[PDB]
Amino acid sequence: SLSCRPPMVKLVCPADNLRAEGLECTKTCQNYDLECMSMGCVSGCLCPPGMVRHENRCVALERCPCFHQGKEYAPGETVKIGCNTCVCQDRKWNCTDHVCDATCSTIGMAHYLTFDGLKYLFPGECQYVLVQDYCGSNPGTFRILVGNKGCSHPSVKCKKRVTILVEGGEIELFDGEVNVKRPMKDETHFEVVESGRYIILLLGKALSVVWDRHLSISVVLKQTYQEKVCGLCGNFDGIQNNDLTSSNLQVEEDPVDFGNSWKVSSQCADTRKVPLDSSPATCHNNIMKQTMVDSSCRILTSDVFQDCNKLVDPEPYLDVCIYDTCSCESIGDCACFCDTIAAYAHVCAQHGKVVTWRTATLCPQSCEERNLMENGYECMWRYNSCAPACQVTCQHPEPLACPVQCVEGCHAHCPPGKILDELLQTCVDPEDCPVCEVAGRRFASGKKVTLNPSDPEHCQICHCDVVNLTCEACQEPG
Amino acid sequence: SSCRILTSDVFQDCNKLVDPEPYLDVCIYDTCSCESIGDCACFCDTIAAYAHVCAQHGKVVTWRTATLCPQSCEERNLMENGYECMWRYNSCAPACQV
Amino acid sequence: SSTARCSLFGSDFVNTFDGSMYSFAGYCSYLLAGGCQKRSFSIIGDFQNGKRVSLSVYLGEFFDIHLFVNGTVTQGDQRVSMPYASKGLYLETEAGYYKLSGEAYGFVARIDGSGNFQVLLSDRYFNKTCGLCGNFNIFAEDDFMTQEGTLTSDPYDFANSWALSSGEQWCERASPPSSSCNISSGEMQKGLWEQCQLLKSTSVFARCHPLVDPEPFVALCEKTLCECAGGLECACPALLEYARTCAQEGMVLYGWTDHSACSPVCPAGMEYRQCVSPCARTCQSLHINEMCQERCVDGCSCPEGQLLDEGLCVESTECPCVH
Amino acid sequence: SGKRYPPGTSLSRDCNTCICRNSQWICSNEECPGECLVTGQSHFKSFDNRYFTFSGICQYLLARDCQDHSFSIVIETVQCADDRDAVCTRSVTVRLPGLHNSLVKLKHGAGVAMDGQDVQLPLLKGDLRIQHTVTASVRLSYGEDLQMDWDGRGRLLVKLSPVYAGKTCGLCGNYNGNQGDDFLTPSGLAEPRVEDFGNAWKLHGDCQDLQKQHSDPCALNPRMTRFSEEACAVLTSPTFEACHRAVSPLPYLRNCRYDVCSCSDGRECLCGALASYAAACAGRGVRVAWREPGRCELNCPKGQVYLQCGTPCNLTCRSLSYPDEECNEACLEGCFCPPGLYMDERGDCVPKAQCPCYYDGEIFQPEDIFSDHHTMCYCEDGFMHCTM
Ligand SMILES: *[C@@H]1O[C@H](CO)[C@@H](O)[C@H](O)[C@H]1NC(C)=O
Ligand SMILES: *[C@@H]1O[C@H](CO)[C@@H](O)[C@H](O)[C@H]1NC(C)=O
Ligand SMILES: *[C@@H]1O[C@H](CO)[C@@H](O)[C@H](O)[C@H]1NC(C)=O
Ligand SMILES: *[C@@H]1O[C@H](CO)[C@@H](O)[C@H](O)[C@H]1NC(C)=O
Ligand SMILES: *[C@@H]1O[C@H](CO)[C@@H](O)[C@H](O)[C@H]1NC(C)=O
Ligand SMILES: *[C@@H]1O[C@H](CO)[C@@H](O)[C@H](O)[C@H]1NC(C)=O
Ligand SMILES: [Ca+2]
Ligand SMILES: [Ca+2]
Ligand SMILES: [Ca+2]
Ligand SMILES: [Ca+2]
Ligand SMILES: [Ca+2]
Repeated sequence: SLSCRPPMVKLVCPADNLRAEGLECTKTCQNYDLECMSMGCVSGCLCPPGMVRHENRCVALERCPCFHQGKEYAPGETVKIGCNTCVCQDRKWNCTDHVCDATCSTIGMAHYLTFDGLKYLFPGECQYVLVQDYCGSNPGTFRILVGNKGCSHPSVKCKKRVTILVEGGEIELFDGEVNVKRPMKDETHFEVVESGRYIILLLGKALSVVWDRHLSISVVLKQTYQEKVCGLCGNFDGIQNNDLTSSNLQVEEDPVDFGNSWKVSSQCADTRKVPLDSSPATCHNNIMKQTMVDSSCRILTSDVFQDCNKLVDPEPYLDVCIYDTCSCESIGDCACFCDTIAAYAHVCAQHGKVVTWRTATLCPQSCEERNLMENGYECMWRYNSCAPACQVTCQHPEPLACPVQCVEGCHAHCPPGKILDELLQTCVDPEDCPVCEVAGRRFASGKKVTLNPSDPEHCQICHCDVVNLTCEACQEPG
Repeated sequence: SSCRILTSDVFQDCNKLVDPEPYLDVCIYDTCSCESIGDCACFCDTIAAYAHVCAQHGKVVTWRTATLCPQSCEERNLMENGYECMWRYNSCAPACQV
Repeated sequence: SSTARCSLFGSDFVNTFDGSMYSFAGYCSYLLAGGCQKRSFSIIGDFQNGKRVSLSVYLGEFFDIHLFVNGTVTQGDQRVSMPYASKGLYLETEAGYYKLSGEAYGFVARIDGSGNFQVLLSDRYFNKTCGLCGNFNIFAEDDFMTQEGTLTSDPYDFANSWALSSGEQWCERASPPSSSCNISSGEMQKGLWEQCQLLKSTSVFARCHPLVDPEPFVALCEKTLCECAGGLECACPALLEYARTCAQEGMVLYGWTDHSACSPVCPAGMEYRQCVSPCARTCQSLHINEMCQERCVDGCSCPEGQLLDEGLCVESTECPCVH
Repeated sequence: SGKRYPPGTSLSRDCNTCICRNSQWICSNEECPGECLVTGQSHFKSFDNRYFTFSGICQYLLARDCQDHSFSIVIETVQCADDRDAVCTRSVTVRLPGLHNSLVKLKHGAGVAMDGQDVQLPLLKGDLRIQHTVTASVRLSYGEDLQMDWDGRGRLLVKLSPVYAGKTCGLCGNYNGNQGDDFLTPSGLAEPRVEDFGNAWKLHGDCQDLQKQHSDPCALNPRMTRFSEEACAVLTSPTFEACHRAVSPLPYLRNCRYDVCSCSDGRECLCGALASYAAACAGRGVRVAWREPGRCELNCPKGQVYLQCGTPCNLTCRSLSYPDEECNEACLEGCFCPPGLYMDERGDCVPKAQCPCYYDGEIFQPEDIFSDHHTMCYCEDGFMHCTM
């Protein structure tokens, strides 16, 4: 025997009531809203009706925590998931309803991550519609495309070509640089930020693009659309299983037949339904090599990623690591491996988890060739783990709408009172910028735009090429 | 093809002195066998073994770029909170020093 | 110490890393040792019907060797020759007895001519490897922690938790053998009690007692002296283990087989020495020294001269050449 | 699906129909029933067609009506083999506050127990019907908005009609279409780590919550690594060519290799996972013929015969007693016997000559003349011929 503790009472099965929900139905905080089984009570001791058990302590009140990530949270404690806060107002967190900015991706050579979140496989070779707006019953503002060449089997080959069509423009990029073929009308929203590895690329109030100079395509949209698009990335509705709505307006099941609907040239090659197997071409019947790639792809589950393993499931980004490098014959450039983890590291950073996983025996990424032109070696450049992408320059002095928090890559750092210019690879004082301030108001560094098209009478134009304190005359219509 | 860096425009001085046909046959022998995945060191090491021999005959070479066997040196200028950055990867510096 | 030792000596008997014996007449494969949180390897032992056949080392996922008394070692299903050294696993023969070394992976296995599996294992897996040779801890009573993790009182169902099956054969719960000794008692317990007893009486064994205790060793023999008919040699298996167990502890014994009337089997030309060097100076050998500072190991070896050449002892004069 | 159709055609998904007009399939958006599923060791499926895994050992909730309380289901999980990564289902509990607030319990056989009392099948109470399906699997049916399936060796199913749209809460999710929110703990927030979701629906505090859900238990049993490859490599082999264009096979492959390595006997674990795929291929329309003497053909007794697609309406002898009742059943798979033979209670099947009657429950022999003072009744060949 044992006379149980004061705050709780010994209970006894009655001989009449089958509903002896006693010791077997031991209400804790987890099981309270839940419903419990019971045949009959036992010779145990049990908290009162308006009180429960809590890690060997019969906590008095209904104030016990509101578990997330298997961790305690007192009532009123808050968390940040995505762009939203959320507080357990009682026993149940009630979260806000500000929908966050979704994000496509092209992880490796042949995979695609939709907005709602859906990894799928599509080795293509033709040109394909990554995403657009001209979908059914809408105007058709922007028509981002993607085009691959020799990329059905991932390898050191597969240089991408990206042609994006907005505001009647044609700007496209491949082989490291961007190229304008047709400038768009509203040059005002246009913006390009070559910060670090990336080419961040705004196009409006509700659009943005990113490019790691090698393969990754990560277009970023805002709250504005909410089911106004279609293409490979799907519809951007929150519903995740309707991201296989082909151009002929139905859901498929085999994504290799999905993307074949979205190709541009309707007479080029539709890709071939591969026999599914966990080993690609090289790893097929080469079990040895598979385990050296398997292990080396377990960096995605390593001690340094343990923070991000909790938030972002690595099981998607893992299966790509094993798929590419089997196919890819990495010889001199191990980039068909090194690029897949950075595609995981960046997503870890967007959730606020910086990581430094890159060492000298493993995908080094020097930055020393830039501190070379100058005979003096000031070396202000550095491979900073994850630095901000939207900083201030002689070319872009103002603070820009910043869709990406930070980014890996080589970044400048010199003492303050010196601001960067890209043409002269070194940083420099503010006054050496070709900055423009005409008739007082603060604006950009002399953008090449014709202001005030609205009002003829008020047509008081003031351009500025580099520094000039000039104002042109408007040509009258009469 | 990728082993023909041993016959490239930058090695043209050393191609005259040191026959690359030996060091070539190794480049093709190893990396066939070697399943380079994360570390492309079973390729990057064979050319340095040719570059060093080119240097011993007085022919420095800078063949190492960012898309090709980078060899950063930046982790060392890290312990100090101040970033003096006095360390550098360069061509071929005196093997001996004080 | 910095090492460990398991042994499956004689018929169905076991010796864990911590002085805990029992008997087990298995029926299929069973896990000897290996990690429990994560396995870089796994030593495995196959039993045909109670009696043992094979040692096996599966090195994660991709590589497999299946050595045995048959000696016809194989890699997967293709029978290979011997010796063999792939994947950091030298598969050698030492002192006329077969060896499997994994020093990178921290283990050394071997077998003798009769068939007595042995497993030497580093101190790196202290409180790790949980299996049929038990954990490498200090204690010896708690080293039955099942594949669930459950301290059990039975040394039998434990070994059945650590079973592992194939597509070639799925295996079941083996049964303990029904002992026929229970009726055929007769004189066999009165005359043959001495060979188990001489572990305690004879002076050559009368000095490991501050290091070990023969009380289990004498306990496990008395149940196996009863099935074999007409032989004192039935005691020397349980006795032969006690020699090595004291040797591993840092205190060796000498010449005990001189009067014991049982010597372990070896091929022609050699008989059981004690503490022979592993680096047996053979015929087609390079005369180099003071690299083999390895510890001293038991096993049969050639006479004073009579150098080795291809699994036999041959006189030094008749050393051949090769081309 | 990589093939052409002329205009004006109308193909039909399981959910609804779609028609081709000007290279644009038009489609309806009317809801269609969901299916939570438990099978294998620990492999779940949400109503929103999510897949995941949670190898917890306690009494977990599975589904519940959450704006009103028309029902509530509770699974009970246990370790089920030597490994730690093998947690099969033992028993599920069902609860109906609309009828006595009773408590049904499906047990590890094909048995059932209402309030502790074992019960013979069928069990026509007012609303809920419980009857065998192939005489090897129970099928609860409460109302017309609820079904179930056998929890003997752990292949629990459900069928919820769209009247429960978005108004349930449990491991199986909201039943709202959205595949993402389904990791929403009872405290009202979407969790990313599954190890937090499943342990958030446990019923007993003493149960240990786990910390890591392992994905490759074949490491702890390296012997099965080979066999798990060639075995479920038939899942992608063109034997199942017909329903790669019906449902994604990649998880039904992923859930094999976790079972064949983990469970005590990989023979049936294999051949209870392949059928998990065929059963969903058939739920959309595609039947497959994947049985062989090697690939686990079941052994129908000598009275019965194997059959692929058949009619469980004209099989049981109870059918001739109640022929008027509707049998709006599908073309199922199992052990039947030829049409001249109908099923007897004792495992053999028999012609309709000695097929008894089940009048008022009472099992009358093939010739039993039978009468009170005022009625007059007899059993001829299965049917009960009453007069007055
Ligand atoms: C959450 O609930 C609290 C308490 O009812 C309320 O004050 C608050 O406005 C709610 N917030 C959201 C985002 O719904
Ligand atoms: C570089 O990274 C370090 C370490 O995260 C940080 O302390 C520092 O502010 C960064 N500097 C720049 C210029 O981004
Ligand atoms: C500024 O613009 C005027 C035109 O009004 C032009 O003549 C002058 O060269 C420009 N100056 C600079 C520095 O660009
Ligand atoms: C590279 O090193 C060489 C040899 O020490 C030296 O002459 C040269 O100035 C260095 N160049 C740079 C860019 O550091
Ligand atoms: C044993 O070895 C012999 C000779 O190589 C071989 O014929 C036989 O099949 C082997 N048996 C086993 C058990 O492997
Ligand atoms: C051995 O491991 C167990 C389980 O992790 C732990 O509880 C115990 O403290 C460890 N003991 C030693 C001696 O390290
Ligand atoms: Ca969608
Ligand atoms: Ca922040
Ligand atoms: Ca010189
Ligand atoms: Ca022990
Ligand atoms: Ca849902």
